[PDB]
Amino acid sequence: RSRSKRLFVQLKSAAMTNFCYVTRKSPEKKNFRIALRKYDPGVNKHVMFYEARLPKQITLSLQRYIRWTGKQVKLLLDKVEKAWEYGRFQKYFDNQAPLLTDRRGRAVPRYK
Amino acid sequence: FPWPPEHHTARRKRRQAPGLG
Amino acid sequence: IKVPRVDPFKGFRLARFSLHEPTMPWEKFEDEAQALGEETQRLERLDHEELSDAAAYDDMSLTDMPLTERMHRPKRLENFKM
Amino acid sequence: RVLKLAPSFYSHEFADFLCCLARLKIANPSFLSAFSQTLVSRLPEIAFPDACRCVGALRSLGVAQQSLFDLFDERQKKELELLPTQLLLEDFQKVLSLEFSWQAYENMIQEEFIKRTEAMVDDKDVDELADPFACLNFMKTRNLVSDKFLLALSKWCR
Amino acid sequence: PKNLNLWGKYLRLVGRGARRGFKKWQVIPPIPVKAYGREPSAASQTGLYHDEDFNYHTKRTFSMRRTRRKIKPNVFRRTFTSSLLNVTIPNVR
Amino acid sequence: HLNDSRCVKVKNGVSLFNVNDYPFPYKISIEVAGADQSSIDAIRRVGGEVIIVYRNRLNLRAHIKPYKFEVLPKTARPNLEMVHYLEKMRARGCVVKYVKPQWLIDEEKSLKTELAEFEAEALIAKGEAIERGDPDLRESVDDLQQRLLKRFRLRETRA
Amino acid sequence: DARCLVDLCWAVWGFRGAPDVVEPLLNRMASVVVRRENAFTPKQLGTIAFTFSWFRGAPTDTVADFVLAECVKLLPEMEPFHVTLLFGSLRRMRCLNRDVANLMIEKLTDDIDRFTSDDVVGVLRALAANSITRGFLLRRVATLVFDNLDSFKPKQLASVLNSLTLLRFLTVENGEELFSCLSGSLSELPAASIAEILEALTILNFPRPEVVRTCLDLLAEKNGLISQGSWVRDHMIIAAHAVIQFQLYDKNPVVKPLLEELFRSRVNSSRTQHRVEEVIHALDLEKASPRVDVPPYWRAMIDQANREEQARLEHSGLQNELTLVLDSLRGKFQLQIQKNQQAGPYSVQFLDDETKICIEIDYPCCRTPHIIKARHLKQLGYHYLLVDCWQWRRLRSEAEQTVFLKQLLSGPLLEVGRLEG
Amino acid sequence: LQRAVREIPWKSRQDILRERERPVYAAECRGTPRREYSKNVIDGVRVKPTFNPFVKLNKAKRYVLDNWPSRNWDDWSPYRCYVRGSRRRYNIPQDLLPYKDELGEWHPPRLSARYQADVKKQYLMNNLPWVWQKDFYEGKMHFGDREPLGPKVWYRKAFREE
RNA sequence: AGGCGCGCAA
RNA sequence: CGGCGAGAAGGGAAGUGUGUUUCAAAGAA
RNA sequence: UGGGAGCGAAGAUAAUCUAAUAUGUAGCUCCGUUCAUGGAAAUCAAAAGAGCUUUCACUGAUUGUAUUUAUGAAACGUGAAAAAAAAAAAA
Repeated sequence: RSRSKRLFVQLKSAAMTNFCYVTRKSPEKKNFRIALRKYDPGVNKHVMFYEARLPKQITLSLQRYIRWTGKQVKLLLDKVEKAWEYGRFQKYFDNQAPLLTDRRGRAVPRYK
Repeated sequence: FPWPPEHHTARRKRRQAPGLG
Repeated sequence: IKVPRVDPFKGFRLARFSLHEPTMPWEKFEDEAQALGEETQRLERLDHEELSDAAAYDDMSLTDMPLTERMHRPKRLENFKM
Repeated sequence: RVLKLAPSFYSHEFADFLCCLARLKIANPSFLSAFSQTLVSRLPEIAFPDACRCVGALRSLGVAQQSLFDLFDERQKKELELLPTQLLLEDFQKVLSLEFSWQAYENMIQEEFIKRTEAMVDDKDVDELADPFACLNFMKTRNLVSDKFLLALSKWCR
Repeated sequence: PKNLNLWGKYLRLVGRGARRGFKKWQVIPPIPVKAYGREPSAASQTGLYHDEDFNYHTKRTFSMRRTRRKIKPNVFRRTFTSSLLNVTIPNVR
Repeated sequence: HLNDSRCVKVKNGVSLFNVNDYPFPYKISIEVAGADQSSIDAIRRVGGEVIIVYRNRLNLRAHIKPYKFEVLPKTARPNLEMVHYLEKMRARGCVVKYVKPQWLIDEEKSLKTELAEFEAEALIAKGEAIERGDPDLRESVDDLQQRLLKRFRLRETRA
Repeated sequence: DARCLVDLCWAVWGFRGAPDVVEPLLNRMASVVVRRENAFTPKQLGTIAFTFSWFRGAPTDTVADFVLAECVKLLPEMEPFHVTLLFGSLRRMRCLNRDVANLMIEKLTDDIDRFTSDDVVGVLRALAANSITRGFLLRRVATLVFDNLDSFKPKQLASVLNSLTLLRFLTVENGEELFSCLSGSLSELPAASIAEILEALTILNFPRPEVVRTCLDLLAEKNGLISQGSWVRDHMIIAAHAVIQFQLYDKNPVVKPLLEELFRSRVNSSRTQHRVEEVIHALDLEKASPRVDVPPYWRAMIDQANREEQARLEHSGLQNELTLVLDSLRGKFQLQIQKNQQAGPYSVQFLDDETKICIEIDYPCCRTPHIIKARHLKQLGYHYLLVDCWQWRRLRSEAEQTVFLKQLLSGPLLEVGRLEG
Repeated sequence: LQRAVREIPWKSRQDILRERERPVYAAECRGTPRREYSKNVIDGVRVKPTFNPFVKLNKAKRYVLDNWPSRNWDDWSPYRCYVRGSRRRYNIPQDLLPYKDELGEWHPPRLSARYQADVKKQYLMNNLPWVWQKDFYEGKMHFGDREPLGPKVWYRKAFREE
């Protein structure tokens, strides 16, 4: 287990391409904003990158308990809803989860 | 990000209006 | 076993699945009556003429022949021997 | 309107309209030239009897275009080679009772049917006919019977 | 599938092997007896229990320990007056 | 024909592939479910033709073994993925046969209009408003529309 | 029958002038047309529409709504002549709408293959009149004209030249190609034809003012002196604008009474305001021009027309499209360009007074090429730039627009001193 | 092809039913045919279910043809039909429709949809369209003609590109 | 019916 | 030289875009 | 009765152990096996189609469930077996 105190910094592209780089900085510079000019493949040249603010665990045991008893189904229903709202299960050009279930009611294929 | 696109929705409504009265 | 590295048709798009309306590029920019009436009556009286034979319907004057016809019909008739 | 609608015509509709023009003696070289282009474009989707009717109607109306009739002849030959034997016989019987027709096409269908009947050998070959004895009676009426066909028919009977 | 008024909708069309291999401890809550297709009990046949009778349910914990328990019906002893029988009927269950 | 000669046994459809871009010596017309670009180019270089006819599973079964059907079924229309595939194959250079949807017809009309005037505006700006030349050799409106639609669909490709 | 009322429509049309004797008859014809629905042909519908277009009142309004309803149904069966006839009719009766106009124009574009010479002339006239710039349609029609030049009479050639020049569709080479054919019948052409050719040549800025002077001579001879009273307002404005633009003052004293009568006449035009600006400014500032005063009500109406033009510019979205890229250009040239400002006695769409640079867009609505305005702005000290509409349309991306505007701005910046040679 | 795959029936039911064709069988060639049976084929598209003269009967199909009265083409009538292997003859279309019971409430048809399907198959083998469908004369807004929205991820990517 | 294999050269 | 049409439940299921497909929770050896 | 119904374990595998497997097995009680089970679609599927129920082979140890051990005659479908629907309004 690492004992380093260095802070993790994620530099997001200012071109709004969602591209990012990752590094670390000293704890003395917590309030110092890092900025760099680095290549962005989304736009195919060097743009600015800025550090962002970056404001329980669903484990295998909890997943098994939920799927065998269904007493806290909302936790995973929320993830399904997020995927549905984002654009999963659109029937086309999707090898992973083209459909919510097959005709018989199974959630296949298994992609994770 | 609107969904479904308003132009698609309006076009579908206009296509349905004459057939469905 | 071996394929060319570049597939030049990847990225093919079928149609316009666009966010916005399909607006046409033009949309951003948007005495003689005696001659007109005489021409309209001259055209109207023609439609009402009794035809001698059923095949004489298109026996009209050159000026009133559609231009494209005036350019292409001679070639068609020179090639369509009877 | 007819010239506009021609590209969406069916083959039997091509034949029907040309036959109507031939019946009514409505010949107009401009319209016929316009129509024949669509006809040639749709030629590979025209049945044999309909092509016969189209050629006959055009000849009656007075069209004398060698290139057009050569395209028609090539299409006729290909369709003859493509037809199976039973439908070949059916098209023969259809062609024998047409308003307008082409005698060369009639001769071609007759020759193809004769060749197919003489090619028959065994019961499997004769099985291609819906009614072998009705076909025999037709060939008797037309004086088309042959020794090879009779031998194949006897094997089929066995 | 058919017989949507009875239990077993997703078993009806899965196969013979699954039907024979079905594990009862998979069912946590009790199923109504009529929809399950369970034999009436002697107590039910000696009383008027309608849709209720002895049943079973499974206990499952986060440790995944399973346990099946028999559960009795909620029955009362009540008296009725019957004109057709011309008599009071004490202590019907 | 391939199945019956046992050149290849058909379960889902035959796909042609060429090796090392080697040439093909014979002029042939062949119908298949798929084909690689090298195969298509080699076939067409000598005057050949590659055809793709849309077929559902049942349609392919009836096409390979019609003798098992008392009543042959009518071919069904493709879905969005198969329409995309068929138009991509047509762009590749194959002949394509399927029932085209009404929405696709209408949108093709609109796209053709728009791209035609994009070309018209470009030509007018360059100063080529008048189509000088013999009309017997100039391209037709349909051919121009086909060219523009193909380029629009190939926008994000390497051509 | 159903033709008796068509013949009676034409009979009443015979009273087109002084439309008072036939008013009750029109009141009855409107009811007859309404009650005889689904009893005429498409061309009989066109005839009724044409007959009632040249009248006003309740019967005309009812016929207006009736033809508006029936035209949508009967459009597919019409021929280009009647498509154009109904287009003009509805434009007259003010019942036209954008959707129906688009339907008519699309029908004509599809039916291009059936266009005759008269149909070509009419469609081009309508497109020029309404400033309907459809590149593909215009290219096809111009190709027809330039392939069948010999099939057009000189009058039709003059009309086509005027329409295309107004649409900004011809170059100098095309104008020369058309004028080569038009040259043989200039004397035979009537007054209106000569006026149309003169306006077209003025807009084109023909490199040979010789032909312009010749056309002026023919127009003057054909229309006589002002005392004769044969001059029409459009012809007078055309002659005056051509004279002022080409600087023919030393040879056109005869234009002085023409200007006098033009200014004496009242102002009701809707699209000649730009040319009236140009002649006013040339007369006021160019001393060599004929010296005629400008009534204060003329000046005030011209100012009000300018203000309406500014309102239309604000309504138009093209202005914002250019504004965004001009703002983007500030990163390179820091131009503080502003909208609808004053550069001399003119109103300018885009102005930056710090660098004295004015930019405008060449709309088809203007009958002038703005050459007089550019010359006057240069004299006053303002660097004037005009963007050609077709060249602006050609550009598809903001990068291309930026390069185009950089090329436009390169010239003046050297003169202003913001760039080094 | 576009017109053919969209035609709407217009003839009268009686006139249509007068056009019945008795099935006629012819064997395929020993090898392979040079093309597909093209009775109702336009541009390579089968636009109508076609009776197949060139069927290769197996044991089950031959049993059905030989034993079941519904396949006895020499006693076949469009108005009186047997269903599958039935020996009862049912009135068409009177037995295909739901009826009211002694309480006046709706009751399922005496022939179920499954047997109506067999009657339809008999019609098709006799070369007759199924005229007894509820909306035979009405055009349909086919499922394949609906305009599809592509994957939502495409629109999200376009929004992000903007 | 189905299963495996089906040159990477020319 | 085929014409506005022969009583089809207002309910179940199918992606939630149902315009479309299919069935009738109701019967015998 | 390795068929059907009810209740329902541990030794064994997981190299301990839990789930899962063993197994819905053993014991116990009850049916009593083609004159039987079951069953004539508010079924399955795709925008083409199949046609109650049942048996065999393939699809395939595939897609699945279990996520250290293993389990899985899956669904649609294909080739065969058998073939059936319903005497019957009274007399």
